Amino acid sequence: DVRVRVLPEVRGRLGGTVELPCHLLPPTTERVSQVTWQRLDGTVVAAFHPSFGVDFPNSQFSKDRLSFVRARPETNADLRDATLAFRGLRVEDEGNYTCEFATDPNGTRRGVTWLRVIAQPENHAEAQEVTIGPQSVAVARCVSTGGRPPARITWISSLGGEAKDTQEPGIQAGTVTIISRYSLVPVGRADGVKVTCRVEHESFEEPILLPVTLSVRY
Ligand SMILES: *[C@@H]1O[C@H](CO[C@@H]2O[C@@H](C)[C@@H](O)[C@@H](O)[C@@H]2O)[C@@H](O[C@@H]2O[C@H](CO)[C@@H](O)[C@H](O)[C@H]2NC(C)=O)[C@H](O)[C@H]1NC(C)=O
Repeated sequence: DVRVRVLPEVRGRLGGTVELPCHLLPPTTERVSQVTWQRLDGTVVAAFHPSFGVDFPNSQFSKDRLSFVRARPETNADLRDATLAFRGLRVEDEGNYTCEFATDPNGTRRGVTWLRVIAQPENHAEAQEVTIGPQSVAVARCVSTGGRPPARITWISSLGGEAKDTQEPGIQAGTVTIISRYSLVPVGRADGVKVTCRVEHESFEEPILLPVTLSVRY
């Protein structure tokens, strides 16, 4: 809608807090019958009712966790801002939230914010010592654990290796782990060659560079 003002997407650290803005642009004279926030699955999260007052009907999104960012509404105008604050974000607070204003007698208007919960992963790379030999094996590995969304691992290498990585879910629901094994058939002129594991993830401004010096044996 035009009459309702929201952010198309919002981002908050897992366990952290977010504000979902919402306002009724056209500063008209028409009363706000009520305001309500619904997830797209149809779960009403928070609402200000006509004469009843402010409400938070679902168990999972209790009053202890959600609240309207502007809580002392004098007169209708005071209603034009339905900005909602989440504290203690869980993965399940993820969603497409619809901010809807009911106006009298018809009809209602509404905006949609995508609420995304982000989890910063833990990353590390180590070298695997290997003996020279005809089969390719993993000479180096990098692990990006507990990231949301999944991190992206690439490698910077002067050797002619294939990085083949695999994904498992992390210990935390919502989060995923990437294990990247860099393989090339261990030659000898690998030894001491600095190779970088590069992890990209939303929670970092720039890719993370993890240096590794390769070993080879005998
Ligand atoms: C949250 O919504 C965004 C935006 O998408 C709109 O409404 C959705 C319900 C759906 O109908 C989309 O087609 C609409 O664009 C979603 O972002 C899209 O995600 C889809 C997978 O459903 C993906 O293929 C598209 O590339 C995304 N669209 C755009 C324009 O980037 C997102 O998936 C929704 N998230 C959740 C958890 O529901």
